Amino acid sequence: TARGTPSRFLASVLHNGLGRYVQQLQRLSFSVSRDGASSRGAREFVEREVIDFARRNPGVVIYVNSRPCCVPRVVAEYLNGAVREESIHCKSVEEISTLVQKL
Amino acid sequence: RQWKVTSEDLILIGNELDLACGERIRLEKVLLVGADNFTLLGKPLLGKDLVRVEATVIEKTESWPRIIMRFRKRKNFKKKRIVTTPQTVLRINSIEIAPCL
Amino acid sequence: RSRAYTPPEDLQSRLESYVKEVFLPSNWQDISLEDSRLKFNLLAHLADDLGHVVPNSRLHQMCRVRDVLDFYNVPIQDRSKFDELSASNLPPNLKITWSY
Amino acid sequence: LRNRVTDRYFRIQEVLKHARHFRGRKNRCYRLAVRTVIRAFVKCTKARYLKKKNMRTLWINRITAASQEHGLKYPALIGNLVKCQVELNRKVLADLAIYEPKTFKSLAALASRRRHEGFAAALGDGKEPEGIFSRVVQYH
Amino acid sequence: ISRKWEKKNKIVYPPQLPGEPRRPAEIYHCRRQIKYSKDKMWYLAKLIRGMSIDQALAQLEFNDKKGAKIIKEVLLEAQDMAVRDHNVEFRSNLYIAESTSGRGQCLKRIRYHGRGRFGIMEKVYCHYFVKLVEGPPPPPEPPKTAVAHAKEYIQQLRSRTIVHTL
Amino acid sequence: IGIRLTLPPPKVVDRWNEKRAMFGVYDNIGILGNFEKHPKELIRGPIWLRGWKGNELQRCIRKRKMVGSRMFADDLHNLNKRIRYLYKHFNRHGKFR
Amino acid sequence: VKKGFRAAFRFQKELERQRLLRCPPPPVRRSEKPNWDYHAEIQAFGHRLQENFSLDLLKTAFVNSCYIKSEEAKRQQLKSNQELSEQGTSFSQTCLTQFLEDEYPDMPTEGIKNLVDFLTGEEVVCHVARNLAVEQLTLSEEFPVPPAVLQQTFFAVIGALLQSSGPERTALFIRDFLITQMTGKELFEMWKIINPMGLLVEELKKRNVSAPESRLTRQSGGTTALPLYFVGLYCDKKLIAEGPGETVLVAEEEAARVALRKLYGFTENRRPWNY
RNA sequence: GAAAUUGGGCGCAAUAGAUAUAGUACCGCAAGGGAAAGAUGAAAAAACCAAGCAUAAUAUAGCAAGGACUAACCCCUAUACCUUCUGCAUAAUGAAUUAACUAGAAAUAACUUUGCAAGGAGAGCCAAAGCUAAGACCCCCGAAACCAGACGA
Ligand SMILES: [Mg+2]
Ligand SMILES: [Mg+2]
Ligand SMILES: [Mg+2]
Ligand SMILES: [Mg+2]
Ligand SMILES: [Mg+2]
Ligand SMILES: [Mg+2]
Ligand SMILES: [Mg+2]
Ligand SMILES: [Mg+2]
Ligand SMILES: [Mg+2]
Ligand SMILES: [Mg+2]
Repeated sequence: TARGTPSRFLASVLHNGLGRYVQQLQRLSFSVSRDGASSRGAREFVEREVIDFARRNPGVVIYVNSRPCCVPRVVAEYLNGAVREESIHCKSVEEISTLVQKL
Repeated sequence: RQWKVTSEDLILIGNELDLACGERIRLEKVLLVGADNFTLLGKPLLGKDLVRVEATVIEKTESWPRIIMRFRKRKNFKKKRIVTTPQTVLRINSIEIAPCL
Repeated sequence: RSRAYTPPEDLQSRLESYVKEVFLPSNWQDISLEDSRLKFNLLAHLADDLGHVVPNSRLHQMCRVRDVLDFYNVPIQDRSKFDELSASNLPPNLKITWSY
Repeated sequence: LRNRVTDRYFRIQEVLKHARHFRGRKNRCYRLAVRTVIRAFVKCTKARYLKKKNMRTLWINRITAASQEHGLKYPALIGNLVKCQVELNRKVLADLAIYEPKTFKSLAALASRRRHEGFAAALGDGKEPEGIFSRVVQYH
Repeated sequence: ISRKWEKKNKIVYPPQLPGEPRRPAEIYHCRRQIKYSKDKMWYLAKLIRGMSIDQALAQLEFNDKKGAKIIKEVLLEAQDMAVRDHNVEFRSNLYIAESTSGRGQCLKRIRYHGRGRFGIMEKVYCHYFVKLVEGPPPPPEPPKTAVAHAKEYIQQLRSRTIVHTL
Repeated sequence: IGIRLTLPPPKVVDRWNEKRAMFGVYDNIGILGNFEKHPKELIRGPIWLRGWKGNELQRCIRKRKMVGSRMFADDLHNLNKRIRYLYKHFNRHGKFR
Repeated sequence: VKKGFRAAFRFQKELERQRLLRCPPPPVRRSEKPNWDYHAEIQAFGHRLQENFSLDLLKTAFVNSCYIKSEEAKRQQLKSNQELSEQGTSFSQTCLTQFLEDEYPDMPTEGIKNLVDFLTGEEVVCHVARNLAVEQLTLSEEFPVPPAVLQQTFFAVIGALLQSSGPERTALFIRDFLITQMTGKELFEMWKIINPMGLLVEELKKRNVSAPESRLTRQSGGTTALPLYFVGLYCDKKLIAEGPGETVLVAEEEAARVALRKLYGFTENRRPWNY
């Protein structure tokens, strides 16, 4: 609800639209298991579309870690220091490609 | 809806605008332009020859997770649903005006 | 032992030299391999010299010498996915590590 | 007990994280919390119809407050801004009255000129030429 | 069972810099399983909760309750500990910062009632925790004057915005 | 607070045990062993259900008939009471008729 | 003991979140954390700002002076920052006055110099530097990076951009990141003035206009604890400003501020900056 | 309801599993009923999480919240839940609260999916597309009683 949860005012980071638009992602960090069915779509995202993604915005520096995890995570870090760590566990390739473009 | 819009401000719309972040957008359908000493107001819109309201796109977020719960007493009727409506944020860059009167 | 195989540039005449050793006639690419011994002597000479054996799943697909020619001019390359990704012309903000 | 529930702690905290700001034992005891957390969620969605009602009632009470400063009533302003095809809604008209009172004085001047053009057309029945601000713009 | 209050006297802070004010001593002390109830101890623990240790020993010598004879045994052992073990030079330079009472492990006996029915009588026990901080006691908070109520009202008028608009 | 504070010791399962690596051998001893043995002769368990599947009433009827002559004295009385109960449940109670 | 593993694992990770909500750790800088490559973050630093640097000359803009001393201290157990930071501080002072003397010509050189000291102060630059990932890339000794060093690192980036792409691209880098920090801010929230009534007598004497006669235009509830006055500043019986206040002295001290804004061109309804 | 005839664990792990640490303590004249519970470490010859409280009593107004808000309350909106009913805020039932335990068991026929097919099925049985195999539907607590055998004046 709204009386339980905090609230804020609609703002931007550093007047993000006035002079120029600065892309607000700094990093994406993928943990992706080499053997594991939970990261089946996450392996196909790295194989197919993370190279098309890392050229569409050269300000985001992307780290694919590739360690033996059960749950693959994506750790989006932004320009104001905020960290939004989300999971791509058992998601198809079309569902990670919109989850990352949302980030 | 109708947004009272000045320059260098922000607007939050509750739908995806199928745009890229950063694309400058000319908002048509201006229907009242005012200054400290005059105002011009259309019938019902001002012409495109007269006003040019620019807007960038900053962020294409989702809303905060926003609950829909249904309940009826003594009927075992209880539903819960959590929706996040997609949102976009426009920054109005300039309200130019041209002498076409 | 290494699974990698590059098709030689003269495998057209290298296979033709092995057909003339196991037999010769005109249109040498349409010789039917219906004989069990004749398919053995041809494919053992190719697998020993070139170092690439026909798998049991693909051994029945070879009814002609045309089909033996098509198998030996496709390049297989079995390397790790680390070496496949990190040598696939990464843009300068892709960093890939392997904890294995 | 072959398989009994091992994760019942996290099902309680799905409800009890919404109740942390309550009073009494509704913030602690789970049996008392679900009858209020459910009831706090139904009120959260039934008040999406009352926010749009209570904002428009607020906008009407802020247009009625500012139109009385120029001697207009509320139905004499909205009814004659429509007749000039000035399709401003209640949100902007209540935000013009606070933040731009010169423009709102011009909309009260326009809605009173059209009102006087509506009376002068009505007292002079029969065919008379229309008022100046009473001419509609047609779209085809 | 837990005994975390006894272990707070073993925290060793790093040795101080001379460009830093002197850290006051803290002396955590407790007695467990006092045959007295935990909410009859609260009236004695609330009484001494801001006082200096010499005024606390004065107001407990003349209280008629049972626990005042027990707190005065706790406050005297914690004052003797502060000059011995925790390096306070003055006995009089202490005040009670925290003075609470938890419940202890209570025993159960049978109380017979007037018929075949009965009740379950519980023999109450309690704890008493104290912390002495080295220093003079801080002064009690005065009531906020009419100047301070007028500032808060004018600051509440000054802070209000035009709500539900631009 | 019914949840443990320390995570349990790790379950090490040898997937190449004797009973695991040779599991399933001779389940087709009929159809490629000249049908001398049925695979129902390969299952080891109680006498009254070596190659037989029934519900709870048909199991207690079969246990009383096959091995009930040598059952213990208050295990036979606990079984006779169970068939006397499961008769009345399956034949008189229930939703569908 | 309820058998199983998946619920005992989740509770082990809800205890570790509560161990950081009860005892939060000290902040560690970004380079001592996983997933960090210092060469790749600088090339991503350039393309993020839609501008291109000479990447070796940008690498020397981030290494400070205190870092080289404490890199030689641990060597018992590189260029500095000052050259590029002096070019960037000196240019962005003359670039910002050229921006503000062109948009506000009526403002005096006292008020322009007090505007550049706001736009290049520690409150604006170290707020701008923390949201362009300059603290992440800077090489200092102590963390969090002190605002005296982070301001030196930010102007070294502008100094490095001057040598990379000339003074045309660099003035657009100052226009988009330093001049945007005055949006919505009043003039005297940037240029704090003691005695604005006496500063208005000096400026009205500059235009050869009469000294203003402060006149009480409107008032309400003078005998209460919540009064409202409207002191207007009339000169030659024509007002230049009116101002509100709780008393007459505040409403007169504020009516000089409204007339000072109307003289220097810094009103609330002035023409906004062009981008 | 016949007969001829035919021939070690996809268990429990201290409210579980035995009632069982024990048929002990305790209860009854007796037959009989019948519990509860323990957790260090290689060696003792070495924290964080329930209810409940405390830290820290309370400020006009009302199902204890929600919309909100600069702001905890003030403003506006809102007649707890379950069960039973024509219909319950009902002044109808149940419930102090926490932790744990506590309630849908199966047939022919149909359906779905395979195998094989005028045949199917590892004898028996069915078959005018059938037949074999699988999957999928049938609760918990509660009387006053009745009878048999002991134990009690
Ligand atoms: Mg009691
Ligand atoms: Mg027979
Ligand atoms: Mg037991
Ligand atoms: Mg608690
Ligand atoms: Mg009310
Ligand atoms: Mg009713
Ligand atoms: Mg009731
Ligand atoms: Mg009833
Ligand atoms: Mg009751
Ligand atoms: Mg007698």
